[PDB]
Amino acid sequence: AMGSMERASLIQKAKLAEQAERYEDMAAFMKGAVEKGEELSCEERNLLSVAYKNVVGGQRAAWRVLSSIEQKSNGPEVREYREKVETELQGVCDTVLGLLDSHLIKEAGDAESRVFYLKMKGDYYRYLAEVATGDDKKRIIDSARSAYQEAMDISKKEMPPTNPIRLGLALNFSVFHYEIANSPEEAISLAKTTFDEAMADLHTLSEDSYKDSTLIMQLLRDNLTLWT
Amino acid sequence: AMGSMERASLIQKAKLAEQAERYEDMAAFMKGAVEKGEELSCEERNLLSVAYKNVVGGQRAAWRVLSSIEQKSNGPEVREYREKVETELQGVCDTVLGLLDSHLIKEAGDAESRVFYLKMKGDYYRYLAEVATGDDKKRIIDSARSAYQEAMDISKKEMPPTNPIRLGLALNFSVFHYEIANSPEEAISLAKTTFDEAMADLHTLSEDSYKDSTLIMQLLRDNLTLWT
Amino acid sequence: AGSIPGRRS
Amino acid sequence: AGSIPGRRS
Ligand SMILES: *Cc1ccc(-n2c(Cl)nc3cc(OC)ccc32)cc1
Ligand SMILES: *Cc1ccc(-n2c(Cl)nc3cc(OC)ccc32)cc1
Ligand SMILES: [Cl-]
Ligand SMILES: [Cl-]
Repeated sequence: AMGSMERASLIQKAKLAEQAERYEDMAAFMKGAVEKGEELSCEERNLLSVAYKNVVGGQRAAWRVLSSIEQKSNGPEVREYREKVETELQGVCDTVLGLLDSHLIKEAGDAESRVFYLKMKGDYYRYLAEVATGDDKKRIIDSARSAYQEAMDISKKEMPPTNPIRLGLALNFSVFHYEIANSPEEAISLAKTTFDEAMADLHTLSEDSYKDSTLIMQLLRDNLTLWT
Repeated sequence: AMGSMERASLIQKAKLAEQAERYEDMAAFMKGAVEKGEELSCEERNLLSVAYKNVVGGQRAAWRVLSSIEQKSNGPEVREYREKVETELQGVCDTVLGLLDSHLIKEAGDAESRVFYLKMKGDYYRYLAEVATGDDKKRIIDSARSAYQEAMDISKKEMPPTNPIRLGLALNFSVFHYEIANSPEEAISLAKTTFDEAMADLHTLSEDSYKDSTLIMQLLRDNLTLWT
Repeated sequence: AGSIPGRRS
Repeated sequence: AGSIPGRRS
């Protein structure tokens, strides 16, 4: 759809759309930018992730409202509308996963890009798992786990324990364990170990990096407070 | 688009969409309900208005962000994107005005329905005027004024001065005078007279009606505080 | 200057 | 339980 627009113009419009809180537009601009076929810089990866996380975040909030009403009712209208929203959400997740598979991940060789994209792949399978029912859920859950695990293996080998991508990956994988995989003890252990290893590495950081790492570390602490 | 769905189902889904904060869906459901050809009840008129006010409210906020960036810059991208949002906003306003013209207003005989729809017609021409440039602006402005004026004439003859529709019409017409017509003195006079006549009629109201009328009266006061 | 906030109900 | 709030920047 965006084939006639310059890559640089799509990126510029994605930034404008973010300022205007037009996240569907932002995601469409960034999809067009990915489909130009070039790798994405760090800033461009952030734009792609922010766009789709906002789009799917709105869909997830709406799905939860409708699912709650539907369960409180158990006419066809609530189920029909929940199903409509669910299909839209699944379509957005499939689109993101398609961009990762064609061809962002296979061209991502540096740890920062490859870990970032694999974390995204885990996240979007996780969002699919939130609405999945049955044995379909099982394979979707394994797909999320496998993506997160590969990202974790790379991040432990290639990034310091305070790296914000490494920290956010561990945070989200811990949420996967707690909320999706029914493994609260694994979630707690991962969050604790991540927090403790980051704490021990803070002395190496500049003031600005310290602010970034400690902010995410507090998110790990917030989850541990809720879980224990 | 909604021709195969029952009127009652469209109404039910509009209420669900409001709960899920899915305002574009809400507006599409209510457009389908209007296009069934039956008149709308009081509650249904509120659903129609809430849906479109949220949709166009998001567009207006985005247009203002982009217009501010565009003026601060004076490549083509900011103008192109502002124009895209502007065309979308104009399309939504045209859709609402089309529903009012085919055929909500012509079938609205009671004061409460006719005043409501004419106020809507003034509002959507006002939103068109906010983005219009030149002599196009002049005819659009006159269309807003004419709709508001007919609504005002009916409301003064047929509703008590505390009626919430009458009060909200006067509030919005005063904003039209202040922000669109460059008539701040008319805006102030209308807001003051409306507030004073409502105050003098509050003694007739029940507790619940008193709460409704005084809430809108405070909005009139808030504008007067800002304008004087 | 505020118009009617008709975004709820 | 909160995941990364990656809705800004
Ligand atoms: C998945 C994910 C992980 C981390 C971040 N994140 C946050 Cl929050 N703050 C950051 C600061 C950075 O500076 C280099 C990098 C990444 C950051 C977002 C998303
Ligand atoms: C255009 C417009 C005018 C008034 C209202 N409004 C508000 Cl705000 N609160 C209301 C309470 C009512 O109870 C009967 C009716 C209308 C009300 C909304 C929009
Ligand atoms: Cl335990
Ligand atoms: Cl004066």
